[PDB]
Amino acid sequence: ERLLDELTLEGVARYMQSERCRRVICLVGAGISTSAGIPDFRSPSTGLYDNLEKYHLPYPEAIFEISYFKKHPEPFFALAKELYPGQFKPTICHYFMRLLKDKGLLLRCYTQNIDTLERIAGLEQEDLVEAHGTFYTSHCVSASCRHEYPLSWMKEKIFSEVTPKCEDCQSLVKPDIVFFGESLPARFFSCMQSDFLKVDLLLVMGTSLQVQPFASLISKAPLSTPRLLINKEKAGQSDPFLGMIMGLGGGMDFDSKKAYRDVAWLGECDQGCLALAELLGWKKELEDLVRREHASIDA
Amino acid sequence: HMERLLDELTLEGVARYMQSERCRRVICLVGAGISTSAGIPDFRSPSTGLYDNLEKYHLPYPEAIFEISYFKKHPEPFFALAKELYPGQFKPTICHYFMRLLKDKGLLLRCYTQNIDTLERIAGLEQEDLVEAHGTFYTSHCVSASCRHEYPLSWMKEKIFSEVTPKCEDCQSLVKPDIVFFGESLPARFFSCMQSDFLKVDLLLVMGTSLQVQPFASLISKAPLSTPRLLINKEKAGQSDPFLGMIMGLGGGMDFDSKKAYRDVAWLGECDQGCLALAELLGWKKELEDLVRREHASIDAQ
Ligand SMILES: Nc1ncnc2c1ncn2[C@@H]1O[C@H](COP(=O)(O)OP(=O)(O)OC[C@H]2O[C@H](O)[C@H](O)[C@@H]2O)[C@@H](O)[C@H]1O
Ligand SMILES: Nc1ncnc2c1ncn2[C@@H]1O[C@H](COP(=O)(O)OP(=O)(O)OC[C@H]2O[C@H](O)[C@H](O)[C@@H]2O)[C@@H](O)[C@H]1O
Ligand SMILES: NC(=O)[C@H]1CCCc2c1[nH]c1ccc(Cl)cc21
Ligand SMILES: NC(=O)[C@H]1CCCc2c1[nH]c1ccc(Cl)cc21
Ligand SMILES: NC(=O)[C@H]1CCCc2c1[nH]c1ccc(Cl)cc21
Ligand SMILES: NC(=O)[C@H]1CCCc2c1[nH]c1ccc(Cl)cc21
Ligand SMILES: [Zn+2]
Ligand SMILES: [Zn+2]
Repeated sequence: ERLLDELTLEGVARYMQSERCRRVICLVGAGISTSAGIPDFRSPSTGLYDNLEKYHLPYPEAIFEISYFKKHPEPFFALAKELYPGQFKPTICHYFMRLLKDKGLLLRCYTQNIDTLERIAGLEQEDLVEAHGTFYTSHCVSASCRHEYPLSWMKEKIFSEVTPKCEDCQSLVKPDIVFFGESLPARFFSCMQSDFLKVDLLLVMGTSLQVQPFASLISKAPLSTPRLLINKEKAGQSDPFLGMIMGLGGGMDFDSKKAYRDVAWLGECDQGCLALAELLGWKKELEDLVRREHASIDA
Repeated sequence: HMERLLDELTLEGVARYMQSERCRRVICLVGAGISTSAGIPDFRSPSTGLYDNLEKYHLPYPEAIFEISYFKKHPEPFFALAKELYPGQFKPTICHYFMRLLKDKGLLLRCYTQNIDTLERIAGLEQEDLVEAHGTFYTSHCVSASCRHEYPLSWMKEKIFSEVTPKCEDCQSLVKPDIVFFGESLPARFFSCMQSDFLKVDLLLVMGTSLQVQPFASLISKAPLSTPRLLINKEKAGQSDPFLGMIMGLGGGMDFDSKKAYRDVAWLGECDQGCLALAELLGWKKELEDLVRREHASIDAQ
């Protein structure tokens, strides 16, 4: 069933202004924060996974892999000390999602990021699913213990160059950011079970959709729900190939003759959000919000 | 409405379903575990699997040897393994001949195989019965997309057993057999058969696979929600809690053991013995045994 009058940004904008479009879910990744100075993972040359050579890893992902971590925790904590102190401000894209909230359209933002820029831009707890966790809290990795530690305790250890250990059981303690091999937060599953039943539009921004189960989210919406991708490159579309991340047919179809609801706007997330905001008549409103908020942070 | 087709979640329940009028079309989903009893190692069995046995090639990770990007940078390890695996002949197993019985009883809609050993064909399945999902070593191709010149089996055998890394005659790019590496497209037949077959499948028989690679792993989720799915395998496969980096799409797995289980059965053991057990329940045990004896004797005839 086809709800967009045309498969373009303009078509998505007209749909957003129709009575049909009440509930919008944003699905976001590291691409929405590169313009703020935080590298992504998988972009050639600049991405984090192309810049870990000094840690002497078997493959880049090992630095956030739970089995490797337990055996060799030192690289992760060395990287954490290098990355933690960074100070960053939300992007136009983050403020666009804030505007969706204030306009009453945002059902939920599911984020793969741990930078907290969604919260800094003014989205609240109930608007967010921090799918790949948070550094705000930390836990002992032992399943029979799971002692919780606050951010202050973790910083005390990290910047003291002591490998954080649990005071009860001496097991490693790590921030609640989700590693390969680890469970996702309970909130991911409880929100996912209900949010996708009546969603009217998916807005996918700044992600390569290369990790499960987050990549499955696009297939959870009803088949009639349009999906707009704002990203530098097409993501989620391919023929069947061995080792593909998406389930069979769970991807996007922007370009086949059977394409009916997916739109790819290729370019920078910030510029896509500006372009869409203009089509919605919100451009002036977004720009002021950005300027005031960036000014407020500088103070 | 959820149609509960199995009267109990057991091999016995599955056999009763198979004998009913409701079970007309079976799809078999198979992997390397159906050929280990013939002498061919699997991939992911601890210690014995191929991926725990590649140390001498000093690969970055085991899957690199069957990965197209790595291959293009370092093709020698693949061909050095291909020398170690191209020789030797194998006979089909009881499990292969069980699939042959399904064919000859008009029950086999399709066998989707991740194997390149061709044992399904040697067991008497014909081309139309089969989706060789991960390719064939019978044909080869230049890796350059603009070229893609095809080369026959003899050409590839000539090059590999000359210990020369095969290059394309039209463009000098690497040539490899049409077995599917990580990063490579599956044959178009895979998708075309899947879209049709999975609309009309009455039972999935999943044997000898860990379901750890996509898109093959997705096939279980393409069956109608009521279609029972029987796993015959050493270990449970396709049933796990979600985690970051999981292979299956969310909700796309087997459910043998939860409070909501209604159609998935795991029979844990060797595929040959599981097929014998099932055949005995169906009244086919002697027929199967006779078939295996006959066909093996015939192969030994030359
Ligand atoms: N300014 C920009 N505008 C538009 N697109 C951009 C921009 N910057 C980057 N991109 C695109 O943005 C995308 C960034 O893709 P990836 O780097 O894979 O990050 P993820 O968040 O999806 O990684 C997911 C998980 O993987 C990790 O293991 C962690 O667990 C992560 O949480 C690319 O398509 C870029 O082209
Ligand atoms: N005799 C046996 N009986 C029953 N189960 C067995 C037996 N032998 C092994 N097993 C089980 O059989 C399963 C073997 O699983 P895997 O070794 O992953 O092989 P695949 O075919 O799924 O590999 C898929 C692709 O991955 C590669 O990259 C290639 O591309 C492959 O085509 C395990 O669960 C064993 O416990
Ligand atoms: N610095 C920040 O505002 C954020 C920015 C995103 C990356 C990041 C932050 N905090 C971290 C703590 C530990 C580890 Cl391993 C990574 C990070
Ligand atoms: N901008 C971000 O927050 C991205 C990029 C900074 C490192 C990071 C991000 N997402 C993550 C999810 C899990 C883990 Cl372990 C680390 C990260
Ligand atoms: N030997 C056989 O009948 C088959 C048996 C399965 C493994 C195998 C065969 N042929 C091959 C050609 C190349 C590579 Cl890399 C592997 C194989
Ligand atoms: N029994 C088999 O055919 C298995 C085990 C032998 C090597 C092998 C099998 N399946 C494959 C699929 C792709 C590639 Cl590149 C290699 C193989
Ligand atoms: Zn503890
Ligand atoms: Zn060529």
